Parts: sequence; structure tokens; C-alpha cells
Amino acid sequence: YAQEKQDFVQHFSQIVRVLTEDEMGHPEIGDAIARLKEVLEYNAIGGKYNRGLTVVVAFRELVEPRKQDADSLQRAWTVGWCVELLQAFFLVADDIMDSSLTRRGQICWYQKPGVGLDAINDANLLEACIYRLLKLYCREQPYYLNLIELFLQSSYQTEIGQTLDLLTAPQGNVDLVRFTEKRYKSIVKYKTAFYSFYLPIAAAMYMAGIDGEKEHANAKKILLEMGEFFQIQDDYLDLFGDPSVTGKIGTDIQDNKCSWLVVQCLQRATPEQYQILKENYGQKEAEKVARVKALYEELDLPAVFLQYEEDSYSHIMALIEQYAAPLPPAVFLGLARKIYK
Amino acid sequence: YAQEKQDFVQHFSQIVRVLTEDEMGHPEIGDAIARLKEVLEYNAIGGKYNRGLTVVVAFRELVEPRKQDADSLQRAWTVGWCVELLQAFFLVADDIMDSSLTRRGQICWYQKPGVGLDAINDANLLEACIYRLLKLYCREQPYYLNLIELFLQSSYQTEIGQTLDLLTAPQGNVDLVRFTEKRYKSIVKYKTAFYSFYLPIAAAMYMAGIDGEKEHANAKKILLEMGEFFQIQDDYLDLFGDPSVTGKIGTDIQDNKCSWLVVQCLQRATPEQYQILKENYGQKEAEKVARVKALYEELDLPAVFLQYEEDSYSHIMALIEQYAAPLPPAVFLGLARKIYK
Ligand SMILES: CC(C)[C@H](C)c1[nH]c2ccc(-c3ccccc3)cc2c1CC(P(=O)(O)O)P(=O)(O)O
Ligand SMILES: CC(C)[C@H](C)c1[nH]c2ccc(-c3ccccc3)cc2c1CC(P(=O)(O)O)P(=O)(O)O
Repeated sequence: YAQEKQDFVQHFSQIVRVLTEDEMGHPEIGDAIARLKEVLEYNAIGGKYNRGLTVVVAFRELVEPRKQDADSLQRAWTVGWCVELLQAFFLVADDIMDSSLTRRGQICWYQKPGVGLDAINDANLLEACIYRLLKLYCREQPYYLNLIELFLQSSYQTEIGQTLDLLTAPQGNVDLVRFTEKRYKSIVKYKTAFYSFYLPIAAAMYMAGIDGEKEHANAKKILLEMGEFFQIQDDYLDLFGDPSVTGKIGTDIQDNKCSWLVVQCLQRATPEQYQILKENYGQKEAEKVARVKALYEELDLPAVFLQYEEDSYSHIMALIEQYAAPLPPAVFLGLARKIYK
Repeated sequence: YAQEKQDFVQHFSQIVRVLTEDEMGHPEIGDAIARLKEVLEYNAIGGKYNRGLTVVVAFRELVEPRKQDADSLQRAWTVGWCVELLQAFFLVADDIMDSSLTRRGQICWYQKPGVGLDAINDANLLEACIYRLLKLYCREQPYYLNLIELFLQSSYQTEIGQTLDLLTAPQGNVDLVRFTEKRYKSIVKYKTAFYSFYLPIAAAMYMAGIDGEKEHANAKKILLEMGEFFQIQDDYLDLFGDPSVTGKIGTDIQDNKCSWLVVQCLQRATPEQYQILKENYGQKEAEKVARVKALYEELDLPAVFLQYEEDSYSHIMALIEQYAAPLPPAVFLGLARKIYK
């Protein structure tokens, strides 16, 4: 599982080289290409690489083994790195928008002295790097246009999701009438599930010559449902997870997030409870965060979650049973195993 | 010339409609699509539309008149609007990065109450709209991939140019050792000339079935040279233009810009003059801006410019003479006329 990750990371060095080869081919833009290198190195490294690696794993599980030459494998690693660049673009930009301080345990790029709002253009460069790598490595392949369109569409979906989230949950303005279940699912589907789960498997599919509309739709159905549970579990763990196991010490409640937890809370709350939420949700003070968390436990949200994880796992297994064919079920089950661990 | 502009603007209403049709096809994301509409309407309208209109004018001059049906013309307007969306994406983002207050005589989008840094995601949406329109209108055409690659490449070039500019001219830090002629030309070529002049004519060329590498290179040579003079003239007019004729009251000097003017000044300045520049360039006070402007006139920069405009016009005419064929020279001469007016 995580021997493949060392191999993925070692490929980065070449991605960076080929993207910053213009340091001397046109000398004039050298300093800009040096800055691009620093942007790539700071923002594309330090994550867990789950999205990029999924491209490689899924590719190897989908392609006939005697069409896995060195050049094929290299295209798969490169396209994995494209998914990671897309992720990096979103995170740099989201951090600016949310005023975050840290990411992946280090200062956010935009908070670095000397960067600041220049990070907006750095993020656009990271995005642009995707299409430069696609062209460099995949332009003669029959799936080239399909991949370009898949990355463009995944960016749109994600951005639209971000818009929805920004409207739903503006910092420093509590309005819980916004935090409905239909809205939560919609945010998760567009902002997270499409790029995190559909994108990497679809890309592997296209690379394997699997281009059919119907097959893509079948896999999408499985994968967007998995993505929904992934985010719900992320929301739950934000507050209730062991921090030496997650890494996170959560701030969803302080940040006025449309969390699965606040959604559930609101569905179950008496009016006296709605009031406790109104007075304490989306504020900085520890005692106020304690209040919300106490309210969550009083309503047995951990028991709700555990039940919800069980029903969700059965449903995902049924979706796999119904929609995986003719793909090998292992493509989806590998993901299910990680998510439901 | 400017009857065609009313026609271009009237087409916007349909661009907006087709991009925000999802307001009821998926109801969940309705509020986000409403926000997209407001972003489009505020940021794609209010400019002079020169870049988009160039696509339409050049298309009509390049295509055989009995391949200009209603659907062709519509694709040309749409692709013109794509160039305008690309422009809108860059301007929204640049305004945030520069901390500007106004644009096109109105408050900058990000300065609107309630927007703020959410404009970063608004800008990404504007970019994404380009590829949604290309797909909606041009996906079955033989030039589809060529246009997608042209817009992606124009975005990269522009972003790289912006990086170079940000490194060269950081606000609140005067360093004139950066402001060399080689650097100025490099910024202009990447940040301005490619998207403003090459992009719209190249797009019209691809739409007319003119896809040859050689022809694109020939036209690019003419067009990047024209773009260089356009920006130089913009820099000159920033300070010396009549504001009821430009619209601008200039702030290049206050903003520590790598202007053609400061570059020229530096080439001609004694060390005592270099000092006046060092002490007064890139500062807010009116008397300090007066100093720089006085220095410019003492070195006869307006006479240098006028001479430079003459040599530049002859050179552009020679480039047209040598590189326009087999395109009709009118494609380039229309631009020359506007630029050198
Ligand atoms: C390590 C676990 C404590 C944690 C809950 C987890 N579980 C996962 C299950 C699946 C995936 C995943 C797999 C493929 C594509 C995208 C995500 C990531 C995570 C992750 C890590 C996620 P997270 O940090 O939880 O949002 P990342 O965005 O990949 O870093
Ligand atoms: C109106 C003039 C006082 C002014 C100097 C001018 N001259 C031009 C010449 C050519 C073009 C142009 C033509 C095609 C593509 C791009 C620009 C724009 C301008 C412009 C307007 C430019 P500007 O505002 O000068 O940078 P815009 O970016 O199109 O608004």
C-alpha cells in the first residue's frame, strides 16, 4: 500500500524538472520559473498523496499487464501528480480565502513573509501545470482530450462547490437555517467527492481505454457515495477523533462549518437546544466550543455516526455489487477499505 | 468599427443564460449558479471589449463568406466572449493582488461588501466558464482541442508574466536595479501581448481552419511586436495622456511600476538623477510624483516616445509586409490603425 507512496514521491523530482526546464531555454523568464519551482516544492509535497496514488493503483488494476511498459507507467505517475497539483491549487487558494494559518503542519504558503496575496497567482500556476504535464506526456494518446476535459470539469465542480460552501457558511455570521441536510450533501458532492474520488479513478479509466459514458456514470455513482461518507467521517473525526491518530485538533465549530455534526444536531435539537447552538456555534472561546460539543454528546451524535457508518458501508457494498461490472471490484474495494478502516 | 460592439454586447445575455441554465436542472446548486451570474455580470461587462471583438472581426476577415452561417457567427461571438472571460479572470485576480480600489470606473469586485477574498474563487469560476462555453458551442468542431490548448497556454503565459512582474516590481520596495529593458520587454510579452493580441487572432485563425504551425508563428511575430508597442504607449499615456481622452489618471509612479518610462529614465539618468528617482519613485506624496515627472520631462522622454512610436510603426509595417501572407494584411492593419491612431 505505502511502498507505492515512496515510489510516487520519488517521481516528483522529474515532474519539477520538466516543468521548470525553461530556466535556461528562455533566460528572461528564469526568475519566474525559479519562483514556480519554489511554489511546486512547497505546496505539492507534504500531503498523504491519496488522490494521486489512486490514479496509479487503479491504472495498474485496469490495464492489461503487457500494455504496462515504462512509458505507460510514467504517464500514470504523471497523471497522479496532476491530481495532486489540482489538490495543491485548491488548498493554496482555500487557505487564503479562509485566512488559515497552517496546512500539513507548516505555515500556509500565503502566510510566508514575502508571499501574501501573490499566492493567488501561485495557485493559478499550479493549476496551469496540470495542462502543461498533460500535454508533455499525453498529447499523442487517444485519451488526451478526455483527460483535459476531466480535469477542467473537476475544477469547475470543485469551484462551484466552494461557492456553495462560502454562501452557506460565511465566517463570522451564524445562520443555522442554512445548514440543512440537502445543502450539506450538495456541498460535499461538488466541493470534495468529485475531485477526490471520481477524478482519479475516471482518469485511470480513460488511460486504460475505458471511455464509455455508461461505465463512467456507474463508477461515478459508487464513488460520489463513497466521497459523501469520507467527508462525513472527516467531520465526525474533526471533533471526536484521537489527535495522535488524525493529526487534526478540530476547529469546525469555531469556524461556523456546515459539518455533518451540526446538521445532525439541528435535526434533533429541541428549541432550547437550537438556542445553545445559536449562542455558541461559530465562536472562538473554549468554554463556548465545550458547550456545543457537550450538546453533541447529549444528543448521542457518536452513536448516530457509528450507526450511520454501518448503514453506509452496507450500501456501498451493494453499490459495488450492482455497478462495478465490468470493472474489477477491487478498484472500488481498495477505496472502501481505506475509508471504512 | 463600433456598431459591431453593440452587437457583441447584446450577445452577452445568451452567454450568461447558457452558463447559468443549471439554476433549475440541479436545484441544490441554484444559489451558487445565482452567484456565478452576479460574478459574470459585474466583471465581464464594462470594458471596451477590444480583445473579444478582435476574434469576431478577424474571423469574418478570414473565413470564406459562404461558411459564415448563423452557427458559425455564433461560435465566433462565443469565442470572443471567452477571450473576455479570460481577461475578466485576470483583472479580478490582479485587483486583489495589487490592492486596487476601482476598475472600469466602479469599485473592484473584491472590495464589494460581502465579497472580499471570496473573489479568488469567483475568478476561478470566470476562468472555468471559458471551457464550459468551448464545450457547449465548439465540441464537435475540428478546432476544439486547438482552442482549448490556446486558452490554456494563454493563461499560463499570462500567469508567468504576472509572476515576473510581481518579482520585479514588489509594492513598497523600490529597487530600480530590477527595471531593465530586457526585463520590461519580457514582462510585456508574457503578461500582456500574448493574451491581448496573439490569443484573439490565433483563435479566429483556428476557427477558420488555419491551423499551421508556421502561419501561427508568423502571425505571432507581428502580434507580439504590436503588443509591445501597445503597452509602451499605455505606459506613456498613464503619465502624459489627456485624462478626458484616456479615462486614466495615472498611478504607475506611485505604484513602483516597471513602466517603459522609468526604464528609459534609468538608461539616461546621471547618478544625481538616479538619486532623485530613488528618493521619489514608488511613493504616495504628490510633490514626490511631481519630482519624477519633472525628471522625465527634463530627459525629454516625450520626445523619445514620439520618436520610438515612429520607428515602431515602420517596423510593424515591415513585419506585416514580410509575415502576413497568406493571411490578408487587413487582419493586422486593423490592429495597427487602432494602436497607432
Ligand atoms: C488517515 C485517516 C485518519 C484519515 C481519516 C483518512 N482516511 C482516508 C480514507 C481515504 C482517503 C482517500 C483515498 C483516496 C482518495 C482520496 C482520499 C483519505 C483518507 C484520510 C486522509 C485524508 P483527510 O486528511 O482525513 O481529509 P487526505 O485528504 O487524504 O489527507
Ligand atoms: C482608447 C485609447 C486611449 C487606448 C490607449 C487604447 N488604445 C488601444 C488600441 C488597441 C487596443 C486593443 C485592440 C485589440 C486587442 C487588445 C487591445 C486597445 C486600446 C486601448 C484601450 C485599452 P487600455 O485601456 O489603453 O489598456 P483596453 O485594455 O482595450 O481598454
